[PDB]
Amino acid sequence: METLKITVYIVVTFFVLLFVFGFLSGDPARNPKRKD
Amino acid sequence: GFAWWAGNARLINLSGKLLGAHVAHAGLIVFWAGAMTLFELAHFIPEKPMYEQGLILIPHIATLGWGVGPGGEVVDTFPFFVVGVVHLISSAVLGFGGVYHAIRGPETLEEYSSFFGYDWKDKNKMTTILGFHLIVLGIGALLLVAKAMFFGGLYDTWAPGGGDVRVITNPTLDPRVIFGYLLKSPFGGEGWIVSVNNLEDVVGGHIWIGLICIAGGIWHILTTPFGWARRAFIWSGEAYLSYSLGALSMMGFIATCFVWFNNTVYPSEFYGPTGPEASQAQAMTFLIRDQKLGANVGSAQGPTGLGKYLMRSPTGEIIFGGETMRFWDFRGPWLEPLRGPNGLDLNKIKNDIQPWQERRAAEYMTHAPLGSLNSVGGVATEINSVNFVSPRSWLATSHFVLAFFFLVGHLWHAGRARAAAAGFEKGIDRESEPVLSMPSLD
Amino acid sequence: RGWFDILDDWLKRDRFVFVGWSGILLFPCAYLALGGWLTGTTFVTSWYTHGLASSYLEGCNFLTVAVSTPANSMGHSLLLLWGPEAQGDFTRWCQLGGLWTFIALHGAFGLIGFMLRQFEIARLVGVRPYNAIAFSAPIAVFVSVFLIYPLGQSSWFFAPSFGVAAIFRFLLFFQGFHNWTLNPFHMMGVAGVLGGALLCAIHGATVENTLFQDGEGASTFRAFNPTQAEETYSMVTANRFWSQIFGIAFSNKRWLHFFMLFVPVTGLWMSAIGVVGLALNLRSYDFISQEIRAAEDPEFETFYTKNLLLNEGIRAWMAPQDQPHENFVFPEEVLPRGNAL
Amino acid sequence: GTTGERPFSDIITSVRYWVIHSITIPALFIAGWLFVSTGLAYDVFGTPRPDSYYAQEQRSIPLVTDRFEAKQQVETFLEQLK
Amino acid sequence: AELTPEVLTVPLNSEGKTITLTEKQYLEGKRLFQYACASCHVGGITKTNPSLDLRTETLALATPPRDNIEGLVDYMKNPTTYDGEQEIAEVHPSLRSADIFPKMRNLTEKDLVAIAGHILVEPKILGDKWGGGKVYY
Amino acid sequence: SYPIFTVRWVAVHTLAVPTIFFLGAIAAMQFIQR
Amino acid sequence: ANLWERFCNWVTSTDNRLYVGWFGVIMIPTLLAATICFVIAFIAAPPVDIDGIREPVSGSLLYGNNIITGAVVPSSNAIGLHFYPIWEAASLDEWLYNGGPYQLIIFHFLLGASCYMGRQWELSYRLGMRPWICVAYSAPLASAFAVFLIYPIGQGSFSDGMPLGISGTFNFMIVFQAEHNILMHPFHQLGVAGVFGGALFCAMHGSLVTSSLIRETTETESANYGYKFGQEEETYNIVAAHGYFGRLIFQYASFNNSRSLHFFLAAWPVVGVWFTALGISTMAFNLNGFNFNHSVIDAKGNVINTWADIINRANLGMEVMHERNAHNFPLDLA
Ligand code: CLA
Ligand code: CLA
Ligand code: CLA
Ligand code: CLA
Ligand code: CLA
Ligand code: HEC
Ligand SMILES: CC1=C(/C=C/C(C)=C/C=C/C(C)=C/C=C/C=C(C)/C=C/C=C(C)/C=C/C2=C(C)CCCC2(C)C)C(C)(C)CCC1
Ligand SMILES: CC1=C(/C=C/C(C)=C/C=C/C(C)=C/C=C/C=C(C)/C=C/C=C(C)/C=C/C2=C(C)CCCC2(C)C)C(C)(C)CCC1
Ligand SMILES: CC1=C(/C=C/C(C)=C/C=C/C(C)=C/C=C/C=C(C)/C=C/C=C(C)/C=C/C2=C(C)CCCC2(C)C)C(C)(C)CCC1
Ligand SMILES: CCCCCCCCCCCCCCCCCC(=O)O
Ligand SMILES: [Cl-]
Repeated sequence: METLKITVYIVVTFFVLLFVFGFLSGDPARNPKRKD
Repeated sequence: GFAWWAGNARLINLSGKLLGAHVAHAGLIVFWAGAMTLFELAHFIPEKPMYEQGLILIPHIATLGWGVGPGGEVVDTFPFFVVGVVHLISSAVLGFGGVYHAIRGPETLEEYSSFFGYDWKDKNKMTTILGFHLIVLGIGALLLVAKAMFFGGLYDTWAPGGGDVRVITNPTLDPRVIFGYLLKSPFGGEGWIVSVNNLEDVVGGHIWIGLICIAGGIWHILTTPFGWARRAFIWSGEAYLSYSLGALSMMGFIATCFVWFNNTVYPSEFYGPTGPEASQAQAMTFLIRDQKLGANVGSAQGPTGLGKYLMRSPTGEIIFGGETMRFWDFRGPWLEPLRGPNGLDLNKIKNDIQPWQERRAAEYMTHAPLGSLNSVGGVATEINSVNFVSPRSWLATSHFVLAFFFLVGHLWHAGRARAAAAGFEKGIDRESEPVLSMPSLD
Repeated sequence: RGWFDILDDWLKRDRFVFVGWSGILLFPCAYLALGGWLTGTTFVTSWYTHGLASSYLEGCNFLTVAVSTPANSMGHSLLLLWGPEAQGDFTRWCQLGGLWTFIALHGAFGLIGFMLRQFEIARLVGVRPYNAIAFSAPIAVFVSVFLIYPLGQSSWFFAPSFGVAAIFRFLLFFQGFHNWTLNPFHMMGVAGVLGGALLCAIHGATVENTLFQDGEGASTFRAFNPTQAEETYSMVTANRFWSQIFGIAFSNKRWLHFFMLFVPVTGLWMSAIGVVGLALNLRSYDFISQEIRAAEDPEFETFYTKNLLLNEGIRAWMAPQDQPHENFVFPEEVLPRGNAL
Repeated sequence: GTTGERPFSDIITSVRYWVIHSITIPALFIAGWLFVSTGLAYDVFGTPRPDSYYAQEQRSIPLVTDRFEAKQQVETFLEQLK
Repeated sequence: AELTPEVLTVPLNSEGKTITLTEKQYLEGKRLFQYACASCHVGGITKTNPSLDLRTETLALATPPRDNIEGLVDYMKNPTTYDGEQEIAEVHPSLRSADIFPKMRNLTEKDLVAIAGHILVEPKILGDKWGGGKVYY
Repeated sequence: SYPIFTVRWVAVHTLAVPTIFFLGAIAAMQFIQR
Repeated sequence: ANLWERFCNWVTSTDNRLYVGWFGVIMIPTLLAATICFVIAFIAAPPVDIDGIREPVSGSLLYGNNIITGAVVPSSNAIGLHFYPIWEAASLDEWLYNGGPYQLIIFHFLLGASCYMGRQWELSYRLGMRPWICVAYSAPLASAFAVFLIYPIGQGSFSDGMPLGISGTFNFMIVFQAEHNILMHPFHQLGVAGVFGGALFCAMHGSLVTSSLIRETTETESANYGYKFGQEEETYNIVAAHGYFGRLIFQYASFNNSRSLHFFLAAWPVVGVWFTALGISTMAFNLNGFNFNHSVIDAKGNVINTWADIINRANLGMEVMHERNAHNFPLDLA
């Protein structure tokens, strides 16, 4: 069960970091009109 | 180019009139706080529990240690009057400045003075205004600490002998404790910051927060946002509003759970018992009645095979049986004397229940936070007779509704701020429709 | 010009409230149905038919007033004012439940009048008659619930009474006695109603968030002109959005708006059929396989068996007061009850 | 755009309109008031007054139980209160 | 039907003397019963001990009999268990325990008679509903 | 000129006249005591 | 050319058949977890002790349910609001008995649906659209939070959240009415007006546009072929639609502005469903529907029943029978 707990913690951390860093990667600029 | 129904958007770039709107609105808030307190006092009867009387502001004052003595008995109503008068008087000053700045004062402030004027897109000026308000907030948190430590203390429902006003001499400073709350699970038996159950932690948390806010205020006066923050945010008044709406929404949902579960900074003496509390108190009440009649409550097997009065929680603690099995995380000053290391202690139950505990359980069971919209107390099938809706239900429901609508407002304004910043909030340019210049999906 | 044609001319004049030939049926019947309800909910009791107060005069509020059904003893009497029950006495007619049949029957002919008006105006203006066709759904619901349903039962007593709480009681009756939530025809009605509200919301939002910038204002309503030929929003961008969000999207505006007609109208028609079955107590009450197992296996429990216990509670606890003509006397000891409650 | 009747906003801001209706509206209100305060509403519709639902030592409902004698049953019940 | 003096006539004591309340007393009694008692005794039951109700026949079998004004007024001063063997002022509102039940502090002797009269009149009006519980709602 | 009495005038008063009457009757009811 | 920026460009690409986006990075795994667990539990989960009284309720098909009766059963009342992930059970057998899957499914689902809403904002921004479709979806989303999260929080137990099943849903509705008199609560009445009105206006709008399609086809072909995707001209005559609807009622009760019309279509059901979601969310804290029980009494004090007292009799029958083995004490305080 502890192996399972660790795996999920790692998987969740990974996706959440993708989310946080993705939106920090200049998201306002990713539109089709004004990019600033 | 806004219509009348969006008319306050016409103020976005009129710093002077917008200041008046804010200050006049602030007057409305302080006016309600004063008028409502005086209304509550005019109706207050000292012989009735606060929570039979529809009071929500007097409980907040009492909780700060004003007007009450042991057990929560009201001893002096004058502090309540004072609080209401001073707020009411103060609202005329705010109303005066508000209507002056909204109607007569400079429409824009940028010309009258570079200090008070601002451009939404001026990241330095915006973080400086933020810094000032953070310092103000930090001072406000330290006022609570001042009250608790130097000016009479706070009401402590956990005080020995029924609850009392108590000066806090050793506030909790250990950051493992203070920030440990911020890391507890929000689920049952843990309760995130809602589980704070003693005034030492309450006051120490406000020392920390006061210092944190002052330090961060100084930080933001002195800095400009770093590039990574510049590129992550929208910098516009509507964007800033949307950020604050999200924060207020979050705070309102938290406040909702605080008043529903916490009986420390919302003492049940004033607010009535929590839902869990009342449910536990019912089981206590019938345990008491039945034991007095001769029942052996520890060995009484109920219809399901589980104990009728007592059973184990999933981790083994001895807890009240029946449906209140769900509420065994409840902790309250009338009940903890019966708790041993393994949970409820059968020998204390048999030997040490006191009349005041019997009274309090009976009182709380019959003042559970259930009632109709027209203030008929009890379950939905009850007949008319008792005029009662718990202050906890009033405060929980109202703040859930407000928090929900502010999240909607966050989404509304955050989406609009993004679209306006990129230039397509009024619709798609017929001659430059983005999708018409994209490849088809299939 | 013959007299008939001159009356046609007058009936069909463009005025603030169009009249038409349909108006001769619609306007008296609608006003009488509406006036009967207001009259009865303000002044008339249900004491002699139901043992209930039901008017403002008696102390009821907007939620509890009703024009209640006639007594079960009236059967399916038309309860005409001049009929054999009231014998022309207006007061007794009120006390016997005559306003119920008055409202229901005038209401029915008013509904016919209204659908005829939809036909009449559509023919005069030159449009297709789909709004009339759509309105068949409200008609089917009205006749099936207010007329067919009580006609299969013992009397008008068991029709819905015209009131907010009285309809609430009707809902609960249908749960406890008919297990109406388990009925696939009601389920199809639920899907068409909830599906319609979804379509309404999602179509309006889509249009409002795919608008073309046709003016400089921040209030986008001003940049529409009822005679412009151009579409005011982008079907193309709408289709791309929904295709990428949900997988599929509309591409055909005609199909889209026909579908919007189809979904709620069909759902209502389906629920009406189920109510026709309940007129005969032809319920979807049970699953036989479940009952056989549960009778034999006392450890077998499902949400289906749990809900039948609730129905059983509803029936025994509401019947004596809800059906006073039956003179049900249930001693305390026969009421089904769980532990403690 | 218009069918020739007089615009409502023109009517209800007019002096003559309010000369008439400052009488007719309160008059109708008072008529309806009196319809109740005199007790006439009770008698017209047959609605029990607060003292007329039950006889003094009675907790039985006067429920109509015949179709063709219903008129007489109601009358029988009312005389049990005189 | 109406609130006649016959219905407002209740036993004053165990010796058969009676007293006729006014409508004023009865309504006062009702209001005060709601103020001080209904939270536990709504409808003539007892939420914290349902085995004991406010039905007249139950009160008649209490020791001291409580189916009369005197017995009820005394009960409000000095409550006992149903067999009279133990005084229960510390867990039941009474004038003796107005320190711990503050709603009893501002009750006058006349208020006590009114409450007692309401308790005795209401079963005459409501029948089995008084004390019978949800079965009769 | 504008006509005074129209079909519209009738439809309006068919509803407004009894509405005010009923409103007065329902007002009086708030003072009925049992 | 940098790996992270190419990943960022694929995540936010408007060229993917289904848009992913940053909200999608959370939505996809959480919806797949909820969906896969749901399908497996619905088919094969063993019986669950929903009310914590060692009285397991069979919810899955292989244990004797059909599609109508089957459910994923809520987690045990013994757990209450405690977090019960798999790794907290001594075994999967234990986790299944106590209703673990319910928790996994609803938490993953609520997270995924939240991200679905954000994803709707996100693609609207990438496409240069206006942003508020996601605000329309907040009405159904709020309603799911109410029955899966807020109501359990207020009552203290996920065992009183809505079951994931057709008959389980009806059970939840009936119990709710007995304990909260939801029918007599104005926010639910507004929900009905939002949903009945939404269905009404759906049919109205569909029938008025359908009534005024411009003749572009013959009697032998579907009229739908008279519209071609992306054509610039409107396909119906809104002035004729208004000319019909304004006469059906009167002129000023009919829209001639298509923008106001479609805004109204959006706003009526969204706002109604917000209220009904707030209804459930505030009855979660036991601020219940109006109680007019015995509100009408006669000169002597006899109760004169109204239709509200009849509702009450029905509510009582629901109250006294529900969870018939679970109460030992006389008030069902949660
Ligand atoms: C807290 C609520 C609030 C506040 C504080 C404001 C404030 C403001 N509004 Mg907004 N507004 C609001 C609600 C509010 N509004 C609502 C609910 C609507 C929808 C109807 C609008 C619609 C709206 C529109 C359409 C417009 C504004 C505008 C304005 C600004 C100029 C108004 C002006 O000159 O009026 C002049 C009005 C008067 C001279 C009449 C008297 C007003 C006074 C202040 C009443 C004060 C009474 C009080 C008892 C005095 C106490 C005095 C004592 C303290 C000494 C002002 C800052 C305008 C704007 O942005 O200008 C560019 C504008 O065009 N508002
Ligand atoms: C945050 C709110 C706020 C802000 C940002 C401003 C900002 C401004 N005001 Mg406005 N004003 C406000 C509130 C506000 N005012 C209020 C509440 C009132 C009513 C009393 C007024 C009445 C007012 C008038 C009559 C005038 C201005 C003017 C001005 C300008 C110059 C101010 C100056 O030189 O003072 C410099 C600094 C001081 C004088 C020091 C004052 C120190 C304060 C009073 C102490 C802090 C108070 C504390 C928080 C309250 C304690 C709580 C208590 C209830 C127990 C500036 C744009 C002037 C203007 O625009 O001219 C065109 C002008 O003529 N203001
Ligand atoms: C009203 C309060 C407030 C506001 C609106 C801001 C706003 C800002 N701050 Mg300041 N700040 C404040 C208070 C505040 N600050 C205080 C009190 C301090 C002292 C500690 C600071 C210290 C501070 C520093 C040191 C820095 C900022 C920076 C910034 C900017 C970027 C913030 C950002 O990206 O956040 C978004 C947040 C993140 C990207 C990280 C998230 C981390 C949290 C803890 C995760 C938790 C999420 C979870 C779901 C919620 C539960 C809470 C959990 C801990 C229990 C922005 C202008 C930055 C800047 O540009 O400075 C010039 C910067 O480097 N702030
Ligand atoms: C701090 C809070 C805050 C602030 C400062 C603003 C500020 C603004 N909003 Mg945002 N808004 C908020 C919260 C806030 N909003 C919330 C919580 C929501 C979600 C409900 C919204 C939803 C929203 C929309 C949908 C829109 C705005 C718009 C606007 C702009 C013009 C608004 C205006 O003139 O209103 C004028 C005020 C009125 C027309 C009055 C509305 C009356 C309300 C709906 C009824 C209140 C009754 C209350 C419940 C009690 C009744 C009880 C009983 C009597 C029955 C302005 C920039 C507009 C915009 O985008 O401009 C940029 C716009 O279209 N707002
Ligand atoms: C469109 C108009 C309309 C329609 C369709 C109805 C329909 C109805 N009404 Mg309503 N009614 C209306 C207008 C209408 N009413 C108006 C304007 C009023 C106000 C006065 C009323 C007041 C009213 C009351 C008070 C009652 C009804 C009732 C009824 C029902 C029975 C009608 C019946 O038996 O007719 C029978 C009559 C006909 C069908 C007429 C046929 C014409 C014949 C063929 C010609 C006769 C030839 C002649 C006698 C020979 C002349 C020879 C000469 C030399 C002697 C039915 C639902 C009853 C009801 O609702 O029951 C619950 C009831 O009690 N109506
Ligand atoms: C709960 C906090 C109560 C309140 C408030 C009031 N009463 Fe009570 N009452 C309560 C209990 C638990 C009991 C049983 C006591 C016992 O152990 O025997 C009672 C009993 C009574 C009785 C006697 C009933 C009988 O003998 O059949 C009476 C007459 C009575 N209580 C009256 C009463 C009055 C007048 C109250 C308002 C002043 C009142 N009670 C409040 C619980 C509670
Ligand atoms: C701008 C604007 C607006 C707003 C406004 C506002 C919001 C205002 C405010 C204002 C205010 C906010 C005000 C206040 C005032 C107050 C006052 C003026 C007070 C007074 C007081 C007194 C006088 C007192 C007395 C007393 C005492 C002392 C004691 C006790 C008793 C008594 C209570 C008697 C509006 C929207 C409308 C419109 C547009 C514009
Ligand atoms: C007083 C008190 C206390 C204390 C407290 C404290 C100490 C607290 C703290 C708190 C805190 C410390 C908090 C924090 C918060 C945070 C948050 C809330 C954040 C958020 C974030 C965000 C929102 C982000 C977003 C984003 C992303 C993610 C990406 C990019 C973009 C953006 C930026 C948008 C206690 C309990 C002891 C007790 C009692 C009292
Ligand atoms: C039956 C009958 C008849 C007829 C009758 C009639 C036709 C009547 C009518 C009546 C009417 C016609 C009535 C009316 C009434 C009305 C009312 C009563 C109203 C009310 C209203 C209100 C209350 C409202 C309110 C409000 C609200 C709530 C919100 C918004 C605003 C308002 C203000 C709207 C006859 C004779 C043939 C004979 C036989 C029988
Ligand atoms: C189709 C249009 C029908 C119009 C119906 C209008 C009805 C008005 C009739 C009112 C008259 C009632 C007189 C009662 C006399 C009865 C005598 C008897 O029953 O023997
Ligand atoms: Cl229980």
